[PDB]
Amino acid sequence: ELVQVLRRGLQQVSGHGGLRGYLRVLFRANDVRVGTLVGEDKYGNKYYEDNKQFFGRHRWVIYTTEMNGRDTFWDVDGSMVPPEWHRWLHCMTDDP
Amino acid sequence: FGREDRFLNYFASMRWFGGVPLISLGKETVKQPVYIVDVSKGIINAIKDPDAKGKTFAFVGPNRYLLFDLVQYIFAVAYRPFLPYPLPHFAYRWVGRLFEVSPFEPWTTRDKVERVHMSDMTLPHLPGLEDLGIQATPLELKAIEVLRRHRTYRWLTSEMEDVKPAKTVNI
Amino acid sequence: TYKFVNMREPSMDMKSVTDRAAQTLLWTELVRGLGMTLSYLFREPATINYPFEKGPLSPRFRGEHALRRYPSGEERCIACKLCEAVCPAQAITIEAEPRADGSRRTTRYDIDMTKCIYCGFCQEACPVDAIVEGPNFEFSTETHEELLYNKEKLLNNGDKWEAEIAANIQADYLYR
Amino acid sequence: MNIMLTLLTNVTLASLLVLIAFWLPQLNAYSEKTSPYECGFDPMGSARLPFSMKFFLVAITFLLFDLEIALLLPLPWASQTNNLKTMLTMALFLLILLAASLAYEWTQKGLEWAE
Amino acid sequence: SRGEYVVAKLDDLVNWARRSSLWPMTFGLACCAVEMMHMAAPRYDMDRFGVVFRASPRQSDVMIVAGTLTNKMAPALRKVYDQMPEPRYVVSMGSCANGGGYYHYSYSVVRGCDRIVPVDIYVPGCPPTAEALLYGILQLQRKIKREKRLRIWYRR
Amino acid sequence: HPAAHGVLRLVMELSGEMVRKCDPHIGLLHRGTEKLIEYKTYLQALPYFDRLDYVSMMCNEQAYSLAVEKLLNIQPPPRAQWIRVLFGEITRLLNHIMAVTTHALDIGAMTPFFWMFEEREKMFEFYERVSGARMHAAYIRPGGVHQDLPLGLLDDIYEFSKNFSFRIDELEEMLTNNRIWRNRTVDIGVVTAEDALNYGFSGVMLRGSGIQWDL
Amino acid sequence: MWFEILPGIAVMAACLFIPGMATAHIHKFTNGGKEKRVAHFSYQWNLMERDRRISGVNRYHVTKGLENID
Amino acid sequence: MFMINILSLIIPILLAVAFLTLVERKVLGYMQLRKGPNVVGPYGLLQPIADALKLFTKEPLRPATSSISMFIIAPILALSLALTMWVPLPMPYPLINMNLGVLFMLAMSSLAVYSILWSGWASNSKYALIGALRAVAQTISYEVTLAIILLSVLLMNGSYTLSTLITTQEHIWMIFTSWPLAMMWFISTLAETNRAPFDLTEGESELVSGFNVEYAAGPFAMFFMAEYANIIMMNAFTAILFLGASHDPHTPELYTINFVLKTLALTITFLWIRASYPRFRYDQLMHLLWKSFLPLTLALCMWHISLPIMTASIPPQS
Ligand SMILES: CCCCCCCCCCCCCCCCC[C@@H](O)O[C@H](CO[C@H](O)CCCCCCCCCCCCCCC)COP(=O)(O)OCC[N+](C)(C)C
Ligand SMILES: CCCCCCCC/C=C\CCCCCCCC(=O)O[C@H](COC(=O)CCCCCCC/C=C/CCCCCCCC)COP(=O)(O)OCCN
Ligand SMILES: CCCCCCCCCCC1=C(C)C(=O)C(OC)=C(OC)C1=O
Ligand code: SF4
Ligand code: SF4
Ligand code: SF4
Repeated sequence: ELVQVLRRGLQQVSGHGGLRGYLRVLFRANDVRVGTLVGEDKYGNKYYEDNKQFFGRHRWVIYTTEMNGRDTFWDVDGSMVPPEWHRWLHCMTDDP
Repeated sequence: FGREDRFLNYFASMRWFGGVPLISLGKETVKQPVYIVDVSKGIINAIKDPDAKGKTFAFVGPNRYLLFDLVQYIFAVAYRPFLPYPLPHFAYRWVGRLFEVSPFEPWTTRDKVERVHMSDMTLPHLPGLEDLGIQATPLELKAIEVLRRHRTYRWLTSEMEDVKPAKTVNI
Repeated sequence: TYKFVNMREPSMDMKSVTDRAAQTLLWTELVRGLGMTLSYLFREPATINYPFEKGPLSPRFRGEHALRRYPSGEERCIACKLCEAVCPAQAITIEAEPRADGSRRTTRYDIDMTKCIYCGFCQEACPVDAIVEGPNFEFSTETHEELLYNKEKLLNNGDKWEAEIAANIQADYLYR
Repeated sequence: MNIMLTLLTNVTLASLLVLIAFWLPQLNAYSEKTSPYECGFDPMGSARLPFSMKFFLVAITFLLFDLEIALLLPLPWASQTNNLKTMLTMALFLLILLAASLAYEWTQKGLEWAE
Repeated sequence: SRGEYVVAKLDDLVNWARRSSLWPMTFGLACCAVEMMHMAAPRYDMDRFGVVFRASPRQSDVMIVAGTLTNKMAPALRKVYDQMPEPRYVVSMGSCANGGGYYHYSYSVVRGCDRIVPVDIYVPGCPPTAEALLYGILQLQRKIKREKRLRIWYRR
Repeated sequence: HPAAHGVLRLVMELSGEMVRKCDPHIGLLHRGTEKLIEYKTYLQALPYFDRLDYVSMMCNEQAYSLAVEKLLNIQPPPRAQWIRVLFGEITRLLNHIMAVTTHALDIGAMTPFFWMFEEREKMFEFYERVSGARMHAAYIRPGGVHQDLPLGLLDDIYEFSKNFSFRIDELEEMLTNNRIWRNRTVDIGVVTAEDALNYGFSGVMLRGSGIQWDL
Repeated sequence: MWFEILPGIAVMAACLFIPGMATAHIHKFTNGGKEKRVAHFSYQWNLMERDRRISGVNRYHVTKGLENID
Repeated sequence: MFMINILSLIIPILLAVAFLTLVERKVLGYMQLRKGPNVVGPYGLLQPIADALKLFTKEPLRPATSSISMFIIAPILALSLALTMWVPLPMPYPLINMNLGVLFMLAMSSLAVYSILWSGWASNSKYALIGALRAVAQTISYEVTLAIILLSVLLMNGSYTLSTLITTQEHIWMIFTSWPLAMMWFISTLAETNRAPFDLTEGESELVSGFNVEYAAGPFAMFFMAEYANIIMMNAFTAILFLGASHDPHTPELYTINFVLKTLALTITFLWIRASYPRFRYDQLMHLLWKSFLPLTLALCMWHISLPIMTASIPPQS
């Protein structure tokens, strides 16, 4: 079952838009998982879902690189999430 | 003079080079140091005093000391061996110039060389701290709070009244 | 009814004595502890990837305070000062007067967030659902003064978080 | 020759690390900062006061038992002698007395710390 | 200029090193320290950010005032704050430490730890959640990233 | 000090490492709660009991609510009492986890702390779902509880409870039979039943010496 | 994951490889490529000194065979 | 060219220590259901560099009551001795080939304790003094048993030369002949490196920081590097002593690789042990070493003196 995990890693590499996208998501979030896209903000944040992860890892956001006035390629924080996706992300509701 | 000054700390810092270089052995220089709290309180009182608007004040201490005796007292309070030697003005100016090349805060400068060995002027025509309600704090009462940091472990607990205050040239 | 915790005797047969001697000389329970730690080593960790992943919360969660509006935009607050009276930490300061149109409205509504205990007593006491504790908890500051909220700050918080606040209230108002 | 160079290199590297650590960063030393630490408060007494040693007897025995090692370390070379019976007898004799010395101090309560 | 670029890059390196290795003192006072423990727990795992508790103040970079500071305790907090070598940072956590909180009018409570030590980050809550404390720590990291000590020295 | 719980100044006289005298100095966390309560209504004074023992919050809420109800001569409804007992047992679990794991940390077994604080986090999720606050819930009030349980809470509590036993088993596997743990704990701090009764002890400090007592 | 611990272990293993490999390569480079001679006793040192003397270039590792006996 | 070899020894050892810190943090994290450093660089590979740069750009402080000369000397001695311990190790060739390498390592290890003692005394603080006295007690506990265990194990080697241990284990590991001595030696090395469950001198739960509580910044970092280098060196020495890797004279890289994996496994075993157990009391450590380890060690010394004579298996090279 080793070849299975190696192929899943290769699929994660290929599913992020190539090697450059893989390193982008590796250095921007320290996480290279691939999930189902749920939606996108008007500010650029992308929201993904994977119900096979345990409670806490089944929902996550990929933050935008440029919010209202600042460059957020490296400087991201939890306060950049808009209220509706804040409610969805913290599992206060099951509906995006 | 105070905890973060460059006057007592500066003299105290001179122990590292072994001997204390003094121009004319500090026998031709008179100093009248003033406490930091006295100056700050004088500024505060000058703000609140309506008569102090367009005046000029001189803030000086209660005692005048020869530089040699002042440095000797400083080393005595810090319990460090005092080894004063005379150094010519040109040589010690050269030392100051050599120290001036530091890109960081210089340990000393030629300007410091000049100012240390200049006697403090006497200006009796100017109002002083006593005209702002302040009694000048003598150095012998506040020297320990600055120089106790410069002692070794063996003399840290020595009391303030142990170190025989220095001789004062009061007119 | 009760039970004893340390009232068992070891059997003194040669089998048990030899087993205990082997335990002493060969460190079997230490190996058992090592095995438990090794078992935990290969488990999936419980860490989440904050700030990209967040801990789960509830509609009842008490966060930053906010002042709400009616659907017409009118302020819900009527300066009844129930929240000020009930506030266990005396964190609310309220002043009021009749408005230019004769309405009962506040002129001062301050919450000292460094006095606050976030108990939610104020939103319980409010009769018009004007003051609430929002879902936001990420509002750390660099100076103390920024945590002294006036009426403008609370009204801006309400205007900014109303979309989530109304949905959270809709999910819990039947328990209140 | 090589070992002296190695020791000099190691000591020089350590001293240079100390020098870098002590001259590179910014220093702001004041009396409160450099004071002795006892978790919130000023010490009552001095750290140079006598500190009782409850294992003082085992410390003296360690001195005698450490020299047992000096007498036993040439054993690998002693196994190459022709009169193996004599060497084995004396080697076993030396360890037996070391075992008996431990047994004497154990049975006379010498291994228990002072109360 | 060349020197401006050099000092800017050196500032970048030093700030990255300092914010990527933040060691808070093992120091807590009340209810807030429980949430500090939970922020050290496996769910949040502050050690993955490079944040490790160290008992000795000499070996600590940050002080988190987590709990009520009483009058009897203030000299001890000031002592352990002073013994911290520089650069040092202070994070105030919880209402009690921020402004006195629910014991603000007490006779034996200091009305905020900023009367005793300078504060860099104020974390609100009673107690702030472990996630809120992690947010405050990351905000402190972002604030450290903005330091320009060597640029200021060069422009002197 | 890592073993002083933050606010304990223990002045000890030592001969070597033997402890000649223990003089605990307290008051480093005295906030004058009892005087502050006099300026509050009973409802306003309730949240102080959350912060009295911050590891067992709802238990202090229950004690204060029972005192106030006894003074009021009123009776809580049965469902409130059942919720109170359920959450008091959850709180006892939280408290015993904290006590055991911090104890093992002080001796040196630092690993079970991390294993058990995940369960503690789940129980904080239970508190937050029921009251909106993770630890200082203020759920138990004189007269009953503040709010009814949300739909689905009992199922999640059952799911947690049917698995907590294996976590206890893993802790007990790491500590109970270990000879280092026994050498550090067996015959340490032995107190007699008469001394425990006369010194004002209660709870486990009484039951450990053979006294059969539980309130 | 547990396999994310592996990169640090691999870096540490790469660091630990270097000393022995470098020592072997330096011994071969400075001893004619033939595994630097070991002299634990005086006879081996005598052999080394004789080898140095008869080499003609003051190097022990320069070995003279049967071609040096005309 | 010899200085090149000295550097190629010392610098990779420092890098290995730096990344051993990260390996410890991640391993203990994963045994505790967490991850450990994974943000500062990919998989936390940049964490040690950040730690070192932070530590060496932080202000070091001289305690007012401290004795300055010994205070500065102690970390220098610690780091220099930690670096020196590596020179006689055959991997498969040693930098310094000694007739008596094992006893040299014994003497240097015995000298290393004085760094801890002198730092604790010169700090002039109560906790540092308690740590130094605990170090005295620990050495008194382990020294004699460790030395006699080395004697008994090396009796089958025939000399004190470290490179002979490769020849001695050409067909079988020495452990298959002296595994009780191997277990006692493993525990003795755990005690010798001040590692859990015998990390008494630092005593973080009890003594806050112990002997190094006064130390800050760069001087503190050198103590840390010295301790971790000593851990790696002790595990490498144990691997040489009890797990003999086959050496091919024409391909020494195979021996180097085998050696490195074995010493890494032993270091991870220390890390696991730290993650698994509570801490001893420092009188209980001496009772364990003097009432259980010492009698078995004496008996096995007698047995290992007698065995080569009984079976006519005395090794060569008097
Ligand atoms: C050789 C021995 C002597 C020198 C000793 C030092 C050894 C060299 C130092 C190693 C440098 C590595 C540091 C670079 C890591 C930066 C990682 C990156 O993330 O930085 C970003 C940008 O980089 C930084 O701005 C600056 C880093 C680089 C600094 C400039 C290079 C200077 C090198 C000069 C070398 C000279 C050394 C001294 C010689 C005497 C900021 O992102 P960040 O906010 O963190 O992460 C957000 C967290 N998220 C992703 C989870 C959301
Ligand atoms: C035919 C002729 C054969 C000749 C004789 C050979 C037969 C020998 C049979 C017996 C050998 C036993 C060897 C074990 C030696 C010590 C055993 C021991 O009893 O020690 C323990 C204590 O030892 C320990 O428990 C260890 C404590 C530290 C634990 C650290 C981690 C545990 C080790 C992890 C795995 C070990 C792997 C070691 C080998 C690694 C590879 C080199 C005793 O302590 P107590 O139970 O408290 O009893 C004292 C009062 N009666
Ligand atoms: C290693 C596990 C993480 C420990 C985190 C450090 C905790 C610092 C707070 C001090 C403290 C401790 C230790 C503690 O145990 C405790 O409970 C009695 C407190 O009361 C809230 C404390 O404040
Ligand atoms: S939540 Fe409680 S403490 Fe905060 S303002 Fe409302 S009533 Fe006052
Ligand atoms: S917020 Fe609500 S309770 Fe407070 S004064 Fe306004 S209407 Fe009354
Ligand atoms: S702020 Fe609240 S939770 Fe924190 S210590 Fe004070 S009362 Fe306890």
